[PDB]
Parts: sequence; C-alpha cells; structure tokens
Amino acid sequence: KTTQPISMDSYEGQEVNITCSHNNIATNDYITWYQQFPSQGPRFIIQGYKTKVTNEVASLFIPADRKSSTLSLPRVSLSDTAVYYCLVGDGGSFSGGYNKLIFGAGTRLAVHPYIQNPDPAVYQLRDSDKSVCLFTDFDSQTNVSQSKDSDVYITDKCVLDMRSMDFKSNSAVAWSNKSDFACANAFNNSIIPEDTFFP
Amino acid sequence: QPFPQPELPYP
Amino acid sequence: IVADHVASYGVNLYQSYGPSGQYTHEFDGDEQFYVDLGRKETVWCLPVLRQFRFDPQFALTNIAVLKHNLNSLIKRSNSTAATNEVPEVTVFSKSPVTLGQPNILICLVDNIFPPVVNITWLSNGHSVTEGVSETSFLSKSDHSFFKISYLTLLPSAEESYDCKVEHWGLDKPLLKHWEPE
Amino acid sequence: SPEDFVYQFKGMCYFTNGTERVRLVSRSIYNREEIVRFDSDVGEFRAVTLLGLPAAEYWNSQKDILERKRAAVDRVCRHNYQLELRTTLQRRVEPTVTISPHNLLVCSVTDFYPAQIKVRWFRNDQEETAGVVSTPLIRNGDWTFQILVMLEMTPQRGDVYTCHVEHPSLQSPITVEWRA
Amino acid sequence: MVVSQHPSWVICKSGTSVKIECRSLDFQATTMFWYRQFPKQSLMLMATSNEGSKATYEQGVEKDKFLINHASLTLSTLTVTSAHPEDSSFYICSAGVGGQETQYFGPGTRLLVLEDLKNVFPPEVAVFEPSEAEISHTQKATLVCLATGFYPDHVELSWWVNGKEVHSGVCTDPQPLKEQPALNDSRYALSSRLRVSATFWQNPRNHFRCQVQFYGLSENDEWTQDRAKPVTQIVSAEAWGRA
Ligand SMILES: *[C@@H]1O[C@H](CO)[C@@H](O)[C@H](O)[C@H]1NC(C)=O
Ligand SMILES: [Ca+2]
Repeated sequence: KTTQPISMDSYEGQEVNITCSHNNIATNDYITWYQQFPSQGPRFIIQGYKTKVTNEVASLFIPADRKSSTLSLPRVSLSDTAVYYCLVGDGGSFSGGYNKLIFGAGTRLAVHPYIQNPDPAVYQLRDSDKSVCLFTDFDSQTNVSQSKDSDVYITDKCVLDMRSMDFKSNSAVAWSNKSDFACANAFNNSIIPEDTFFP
Repeated sequence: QPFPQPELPYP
Repeated sequence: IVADHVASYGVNLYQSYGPSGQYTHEFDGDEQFYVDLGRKETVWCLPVLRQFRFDPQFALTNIAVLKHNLNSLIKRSNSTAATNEVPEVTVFSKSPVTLGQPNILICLVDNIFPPVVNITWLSNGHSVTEGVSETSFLSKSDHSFFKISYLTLLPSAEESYDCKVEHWGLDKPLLKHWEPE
Repeated sequence: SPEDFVYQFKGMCYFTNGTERVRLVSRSIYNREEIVRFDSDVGEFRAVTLLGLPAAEYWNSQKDILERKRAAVDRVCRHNYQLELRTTLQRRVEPTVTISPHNLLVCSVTDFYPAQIKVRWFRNDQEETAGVVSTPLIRNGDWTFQILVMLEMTPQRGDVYTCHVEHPSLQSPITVEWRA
Repeated sequence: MVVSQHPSWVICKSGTSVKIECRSLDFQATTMFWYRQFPKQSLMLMATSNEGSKATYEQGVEKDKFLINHASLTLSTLTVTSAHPEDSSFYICSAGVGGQETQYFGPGTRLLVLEDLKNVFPPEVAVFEPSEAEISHTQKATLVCLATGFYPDHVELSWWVNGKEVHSGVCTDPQPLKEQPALNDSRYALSSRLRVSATFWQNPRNHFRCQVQFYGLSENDEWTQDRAKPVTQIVSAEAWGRA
C-alpha cells in the first residue's frame, strides 16, 4: 500500500520528519500513524484527512495533491525510539468502504544521546571469581560489534538517562568463562577508539 | 459508493 | 434549515418495543434505500440508484451503537417514554380514476410517534394482501414519522376499499373510505 | 399502550447554490426531543437538552473524533452529492393535467418530479388573483408528486377556463382548457 | 481510551487451548479487532467482532482453531484450539467507537507452544559491584546485573534501591542474546546497568537489588523431571555499598 523510510537514526532534541508515500490514495481516506515499542501494542499518535493536524506527541502535514504526507515530531527524546507505522484507508466495511487499514513495514527510528565530552574506557566489575568488562562513556558515533567466539558474549550499546544532573552516557557489557579472556582484548574487534582507558 | 456518517457511544 | 436540496445520510432508528430497528437514506424527503437487518442486504426503492452498492455491515453496527445509546438514555431520563401523538390518515389515488385502466391507491399516515403502526386494506369485510407494498418510516422536521401504503387495483362499481390504521395514539382505530364515484 | 423508548440519529446534509454552500448537521434524538447536534458551521458537538450535555462534553474531550467529524462535510455530504448530480438530480417526470367540474373547477396535476411547480388559473386570457384555493404539495412516496388547485367561479356561455402549469421537465406550459 | 489484555505472557504444551481476553477499560468498545505479529514482521488482522455476534474472519485462516466471543460491550476473548508450535506468535487486540479508524490497541499477548516443557528453565541472576577505577575517574558507579540461562525470554528486569523501584540511570537491552544460536532450543542471556553517584555507592546504608521476574509453566503443567519445577518465579541478586 504505502512506502515510508526503512530506518532513521537521529540525535536528541532534533526535528524528525518521516515521509509517507501514497499516490494511489482515494478521496475518502485517512492518514493514520502508530508508534510501536518492542514488544507491545502500537500507540495511536495522529490522524488526518485534508488538513494539517497538531498533537501533544507530533504533527501531521498534508499537501493539496495528497500524493504524500509527512509526520513531524518536535524535539525527539530518548523515549521516542520506536517503529512508526503509516496507514491509509477509510477503515474497511465496518465504517464503511473498500479501503481497509493494512500495516506496512514502518520506519524503525532510533534516538541517540549527544555526548559533548566523551571519555571511552573499559572497566572490570566483580561479583559480591567471575568478572565482566564495561565499555562506557563513549560517543554515539562509536559502534560496538558482536563476538566471533561462541564462548564470548557481547551486548549491544544502550543509553542511560540521569535526569538528576541531566547526564547521559552509552554502555556495553562483555563476559566469557574461556581461559584466557581479558578486558584489554574484550572490545578489540569492535574497534574501540585510540583515546580509550585500560587499567 | 454512498458514504454514510456514524453515531458515537454515550458515556 | 433554508436550502435548495436536503438529504439524510442516514436515518437511524432503534426502539425498545420489539426491539425494532430501521436504517434508511433519504434525499429531498423521498427514500433512496433501506437496509434489512434480518437478511443483511440493502434494498433500493429507486431503480436508477440500484447501480451503486452499500454494504449492510455498517447499518448492523450503527444500530448496535443506538442499542447501547437508547439503553444509556433510559437510565439518564429516569425512564421517560415517548408521547403517543394523533396520526393523520388520508386515502387517495395516484392518477385520475378510470374504471377500465389500472390505478394505485395511497393511504398516507402522517404524524406517527412512536413508529409502531398497523396499516390494513379492507374490501367487503375481507382483508387485502395481494398487490400491497409499504414504504419505510420516513423522517420529519418535528422528529415524528410518516408511512405510505400502496394498493394496485382496477376500479369497479361494486368494489369499495378502506384503510384501517391501528396506533397507540388512538381511542378507536381510524378508517378512511374510498369509492371510484 | 406499552412503554416505548425511541432513539434516532439524523446525519443530515444541506445544499444551496449547487456546490457553493454545504452545511452538515448531525443530530441525536430521544424520544421526539433533539438532545445533541453537530453543525459544520460551529465545528463542535453542542448540547440542546441537559441529556445531551454528558455526551457533548465526552465527544469534545476526544481530539481524534473532532478531526473525523470535521472531515465528514467532504467525506459524507460533498462526496455523496456528486453521485446525486448523475441520478436523483437528473430525474425528470412530466405531469398529467386534468380539469374536473358548475360552481367548482379543480385542476388535478398528477405524477411529477422534481417538487418545483407553478400552476396558474386563467379566466379568458386573464389571470385570476382571488378565489383560488390550493391543496399542499402531496408526496406520493414513489418519487412522484401531485397538486390539486381548485377555483371558485360563475358560469357564462362562451367563457373558456385554462389551467397553466410550469415544470422544469416541460419546455412549454400545458394549454388544458374547459369550455362552458 | 485504554485497552487491556490478559494473560500478558503465556507458555503451554501442544494441544492446550489458550483464552486471551480483550477488555475495554475507560470506554465501551463498539468494534473489537484481533491482530497477529510474527518474530520480525508487521501486524496482520485475524478477525473483526461486534456484540453480540459475530466474527468476521479474514482470509487463509480457519475459524475452527480461532474462537472469538464478543459478548459484552467491553469483553471479547480469543481461544486457540489444539495449539501447535506454528501458533507461537504475538497477539494484539483493538477497540473502537467504532471501526478500524477509531481503533486503540491492547498491550499484546506473547504465546509460546512447545512439544514438551523440558526446555523451560529459570534465569540465574548475578549482580556486579563497580570497579574503584571507574569511581575514581568518572566519579559515577555502574551496578551491572546479569540474567543467564533462561527459556523462554518471557522476563521482566527491574532495579530496586532501598526497597523502592528506580527508573533514573537505568539501562536494559531491548533484546536478550542467545547463548547457543546454533541450537533451536537455545537458552537466552540478558544484562542491565544502574548508574549512581560516587558518594551514593561509597555509602554502606544504601542497598542495591537487581530483580528479575520470570513467567513460566504454572498451575496445571506436568513436571516429571529430576530438576526443580521452573514455575513463574522472581530470581534476584543484591549487593550493599562500600567505602
Ligand atoms: C398490531 O397488530 C398486532 C397483532 O394483532 C398487535 O399485537 C399490536 O398490538 C398491533 N399494534 C398496534 C400499534 O395497534
Ligand atoms: Ca419534456
């Protein structure tokens, strides 16, 4: 039915504009948008017909020809990382009409912090013996990779928000029971930046 | 096709 | 209220008595179509309009909304039922009376509330069931209704017809007589 | 006579100057009393009765319904009117004129569509102003009409009475005369 | 407009019938729908229903297996007769005022059908105290938790500080990684982080506890194995602060 971008990656507090393409749209059809978080039911954001719509969550833009539409989010927050589905149709027979709402692929959005002062380092945490390596305080442009070895386990980078001091930071955890595995070699095949601390 | 208008529920 | 053309898309009805329900579409007063909630099919009262299609499923769900809405209003109004008004009955022919040529008799029953009526054609104490047709309850500005009952017949010197109207807003049933004169 | 509780929904559409003026008014009735309505000119559900107030406050609370109802002017009224322009607004039925007598003279104009008609009474090329009684426009139901125009008079030899009828389906008025 | 779905997480054997209830909570559902989502796919409509009756199923999917009972203006339940491993999917229901345009989706039910429940195991929770090198440099302490060896990934991780749930400075992976992706019945692994002030961790009065809620086979679910029963439990790990 509709075509929208495959995925988008943006920084915090930036205006994100997802464009839906629907050339074969019918006169009596609605433009509806859903926000799905993994793994839960989708959230109804906005809906429109021919005119511009404004919500607490986002804003819908529809031009005169109706050949395309654009969903604009104001200042994207770390919480806005979700799958955004665009749907066209009058709601089917129960509303009633031919054009029934069918879910498309949707745009996978991901929101990232913006780190003005990075401090990349790998720390070794021990239990209260087995230990784990922590790759934290690195920039959002720095990417982590999965392990080649089956005994070595590496997790994907995630962001933690500390609203007490408005501080944000990226983090990655790695562990292995294999002999010998060190934290100096743990994130070597990622590859880590040149300004990284190893104690 | 003739398009109608629906009635909403009462609370 | 002032307009060249007016239409109702549509005329939704649901009542506690029965319980009964009705779904129609009207333009300039006359009925375009009615959806049968029983057989789940749309029936057009005009042949030129038969070309279009209207799915019955909408009427089926919309009437279920009015089922809850009527049940909601009974609790709110501390049980306040409709006031039985006086139905106006008039019997006339469609075309000028010609003894040889066929004609259609019309029994117009106006000012109907609640929309619960029994229109019966009588001919020499006998009831007429052959060649009869009734329009659905048609909407009015005063939120009442009017119903039309037809009778296809060939006029005769000894043949006389009557229209018996039974309503809750009558002390005795109303009967309007007709003769070819 | 048992208790009957009736609920109606009249999603009406109004039209003037062709497609230049369109007004959508959807009203909810209980029993014969209009409790709540939605005019396209106001753009919000406004209660008529105290019984309408809990629905109107609830329906105006939800922003999603507002956008769908505001769209109904184009989605329902403006869309369906285009279908009417090809069928109902194209329907034209020529009327049949018959005069029946004498002190009384009735003009029976039967079976015609649309409802717009202009029937006149003439007394030897002179239009009669007073002494004319007309029955209201009678809806037959089957998309046809009829009007009964009666005229009180006095009889004179050599006087002809004409019934002048104007209708959109007719290209010229019908010259139906009754000799005395 | 809010819609709920019970049960949230469900695990059963092949042949067992599962009743997923759809309820309208702050409105009266005119039309209630049903959707089906597979591992990495979009939502698919199964059926549409109205009180009292009846279901309007879509296509390619039989109604022998899927039973819907929309009786009540808020209730509609879906039954999966003679469950098969193929049925293992995410099920979401909708509710409107009414129609598909006015629809509001439920939280969703994650279904998991097995030939036998011998593959089910509870997680092994382990909390790791932050290194002195981290606290010395960043002036922040990150408490790293680790949940390992659990099948299915029907788990909820939460951080608790001094007997109360915390959400500030918390990070958890959205997807748990497979420990043995080579096998079909591979156990899962999920890790979480918790960041606090250097002064906050170096205090011994503060108590940090990683809590993992696991959903498994319960009530009437036969267990003949020598190992302990992997019932819906709450496995947790804790560690106190130190100067
Ligand atoms: C119509 O006729 C039925 C059957 O005789 C009767 O039960 C009902 O009361 C009548 N209704 C009216 C409006 O008189
Ligand atoms: Ca002509």
